[PDB]
Parts: sequence; C-alpha cells; structure tokens
Amino acid sequence: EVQLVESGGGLVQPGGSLRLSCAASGFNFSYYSIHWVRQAPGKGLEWVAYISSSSSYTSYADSVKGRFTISADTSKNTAYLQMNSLRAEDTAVYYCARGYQYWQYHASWYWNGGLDYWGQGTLVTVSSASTKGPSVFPLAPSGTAALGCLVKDYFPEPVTVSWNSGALTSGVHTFPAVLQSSGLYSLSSVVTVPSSSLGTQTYICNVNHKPSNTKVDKKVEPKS
Amino acid sequence: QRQLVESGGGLVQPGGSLRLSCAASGSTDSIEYMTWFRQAPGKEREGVAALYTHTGNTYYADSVKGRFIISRDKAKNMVYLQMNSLEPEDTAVYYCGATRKYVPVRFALDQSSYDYWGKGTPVTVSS
Amino acid sequence: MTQSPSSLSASVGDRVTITCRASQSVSSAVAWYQQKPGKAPKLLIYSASSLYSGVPSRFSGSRSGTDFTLTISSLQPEDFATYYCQQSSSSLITFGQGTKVEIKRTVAAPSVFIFPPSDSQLKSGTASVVCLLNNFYPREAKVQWKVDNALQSGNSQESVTEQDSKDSTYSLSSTLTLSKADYEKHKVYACEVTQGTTSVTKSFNRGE
Repeated sequence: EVQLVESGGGLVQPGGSLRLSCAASGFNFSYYSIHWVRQAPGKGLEWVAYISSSSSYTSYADSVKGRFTISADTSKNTAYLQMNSLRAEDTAVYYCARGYQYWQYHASWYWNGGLDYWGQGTLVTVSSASTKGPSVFPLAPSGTAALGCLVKDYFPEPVTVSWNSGALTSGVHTFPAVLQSSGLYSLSSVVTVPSSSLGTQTYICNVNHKPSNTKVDKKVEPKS
Repeated sequence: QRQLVESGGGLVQPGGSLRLSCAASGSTDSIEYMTWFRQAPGKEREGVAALYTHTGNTYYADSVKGRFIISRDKAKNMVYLQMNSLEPEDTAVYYCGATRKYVPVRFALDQSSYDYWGKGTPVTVSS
Repeated sequence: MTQSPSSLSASVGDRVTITCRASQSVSSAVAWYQQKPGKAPKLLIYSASSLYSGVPSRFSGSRSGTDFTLTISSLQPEDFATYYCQQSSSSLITFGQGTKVEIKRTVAAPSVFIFPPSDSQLKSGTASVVCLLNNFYPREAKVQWKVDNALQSGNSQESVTEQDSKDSTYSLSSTLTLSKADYEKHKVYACEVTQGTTSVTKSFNRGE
C-alpha cells in the first residue's frame, strides 16, 4: 500500500533555511510526480512546486520563485523541498502529494488526473520566538461529570492530547489552541463521563509537545 | 533515439468509442511485443492488450475482451487500439509500451515486461 | 480561481452545488478535493466529472457552461469540510479559494460547566477560569464572565471545536485570565451563555 511520509518541519528564524523530506513507498517512484502544497493557518491551499525525477522536470509557483528548490533521490524514494530566505508568510503546514509523471503533457480541457495520495503535513513556523514547553493543570470534576486539562503557555504549535493513552476516545473535546497576548499558545481538552465512575475510574490526560520533546501525563482527581 | 508516441484520446460519452495509435521509431523488427496499458488516478497501471509482433497473436485483459482490439501495420510501425463500448471505468491515461527481449506470453500483460513506454494519451469517458 | 459559494450551510439530505470558474482562457479540466480541518485533503472528482475510486456516489462533478460544478446529492453529516477546485495552466497548478460547508440542524442547548483555577496553577501567580459549552448548535452564543456580578472585558478568549461527525454540534471553551492577586480579591465566579431566548449561568464560590 502506498504512503507519503513527511519530516523536517519545525520552527526557524526569519531569513533562515530548512529542508523538508517526502519519503515515498508502495509504488515505483519514477512513474510519478511529487508535489508540494502548503497551507497558511486558516487559509486555502497553495500549490508551490513539483518534480518528476525520472525526467527531472521541475516547476515552481511564483510566490517562491527564487527561494525554494525541489529535488529528488530515486535511490531512497524521497523528494525534498529546500527552502531558503524564509519569511513569516512561509509559515504553513507543508503537504506533499502524488500526480502523474507527465501531468503537464496530459493537461487539457477534458483531462486532469489531480493528486491522489497526500502526506500528513508537517508544520513549519517562522518566527523569532523561542521554544517553550507547556504547563498542564487539571480541570477537576464536580448526572454526568466533566473533567479536563489546561495546557498553558507553550510554543510552538502543535500539541496533541489523549486520554488514558488512547483508551478513552469518547466524549473528548480538544479545542483549537488560542494565541494569548504573551505570544504563547493555550488550549484545553475535556471529557464527560458518568459521575458514577469518578470513585473508581482514574483519568490521566496525556499531553505531547514534540517541538520541545516533552510529554506530561496528569491524572485528574475530584477536588474535595 | 528509440521512442514511442501515443495519440487519439479525448472525451467520450458512455457507449461511445475511440481509436488510439502508437508510433515507434528506431528499427522495429527487433521488437517482439507491443502492448497497451492504462493508468487511472489511485490505481495501478494495468495491461489491457498485448500483440506478439512475429505471429500477430493478441492477449486481452478480461475487463476489455471483445470491446478492445489491438492491431498493427508493419508498413508503418503503428499499433492501434480500437476501443468500443467505452464506459466510465475505462477513464485513464492510455500508454503504449514495447519490449525487444522475449518474455513468455503469460507475462505479456505485465508492466514489468516492458523496457520502454510512451508518455500516454488521456481518455475520459463521462456523461 | 473564484469558487462562488465561499461558505455554505445546509441540512442533512440536501443537495449542494459549488461552482468553480476557470481563471485562464485556455480551459482546464477541474479536480475537486475534500479537506477536513487541519487534515490532508482528499481527492473526490478528477477530469471534471470522473469519480475518484472509493469516493461515495453522492459526489459528482460536471460543467456548467464555461465553469465547473461539484454536487453532493444527499448531504451527510460527515460531509462538513472545505472543498477546493484545482486546475493546471501551463506547468502551474492553482487551487481555488475554497468553499466551507456547514451542516444545518435543529437547535441544541449546551451543558455548561465552570472550572475553578487549579491549586498548582495559582501557586505560580495566575488564575485561569474556564467555562465549557458542550454539544450545542448553532455555534453563535454570547458567553460572558462575571466576578461578583461585574461583567468582564478583554480578558477572555474562546475556541470552538468543529462540528461533531454524527450529531453536528459544536463545543466551546472560554478562558478568563486573572492574576492570583485579583482572583483572591473576589468571591463569586460565573459564566453566562445566552442563546436567543435563554441565558444559563454556572458559577462557583472561591470558598467552595
């Protein structure tokens, strides 16, 4: 089965550089083209680049005309986006995706094969701010009880929350993090359960913050 | 420079028909199979129709039997794919591939048996 | 490329139609993709009208004059998403602005929860009070904080989840941020949620 796995995102100062990877598997890498499409936070899709390694065709959107270079390594089935001279406007989730090798040749009023498989995205954030890991305080429980976890003052995005290391899927709301006036991010994650269970059921929330290599596990008990 | 060139694709209503042509260069009697493959978004490139050059025997994928016809013209080194009764599931880029090393006929419809390929001609079958 | 319904709200079972106009004058067949909030977008229709493999039959595309349309014949709750059309000019691929698709449904009131600031957060000088609005519709709602019945301003922030995949309701949290100084100078902490013709207040007393 085919998959496109991405790596190399993160935070970088303005003007700095960074190189993303798109590691392909499950198909002959030569018979296809690889595209990079990015998404600024809460904005649309921007196509940006593609390569077909076996004919070393490359093309570039105007908005990243001279700063970005796409390349590929058929030996290891990987495409690269080398980005230089990074501005804040380049902050986005960066997706890679597969098309036909000769898509430009094929394009017409009646044909467009689109892009069929996509990678998961890797977030690159461009700022001067520095990496800070979150603090985690409980939202302790009071018919049905509601408890949670506050994830305060971290940078950069993202953070992932789970409950009972994935064993508690149902009734979970993890909210979009919000940017506070301190320039750090804050979000909350909450669960509802039977109030009939707080006496017996222990609830841990599992907060991962890969950009700072930190994961906090916190049970939430009822205040007395 | 040995190379292949498809042509003849377009858009077609279901039930309609279309005829693709592939033209080879170099010297053409060394080839021993000409075949048509097709590739659709998210799906593997699949053998549709192979032609053994030196006896004219043809081999068809079960999904195109009786609707499609692969034929030749040594006078021109042009192979053709008459496609009849087209249906939307035939929508794909259609490629022409050639080999000059002999492979046993059970492998005639296999992608791996073919050294070189055209860039393809697109076919869209849609209401 | 201008897609015309920039945003859109419709009920389950409805038939929905988004339009996409070619930008160039050399027409280019359109692909359409579905994207759920912060996930990789998924292909739906290619070559203007070809249904991508695996995509349910309720999706379809075609041309309308010199433009293209996408149609969901029977809108389903999992279908809330942003929908993008896609073109090729000449070695350039461009996407359209996107069309956001919201499910419409019957009114639902939230279950309101208020959470005091934790003891370990207070030890560090700041108090976060959080108000939770669970499983409501529609998403518009004035949530308001009160401290000894004094309305607050400029110290709150909200964020809502996206629609639940099976029942189409939102959830909201509002965090009131105070200094441990000011939190312990006051007693009654309340958050009020007004939806049309009702306001519901949940509160706690710092000496619980």
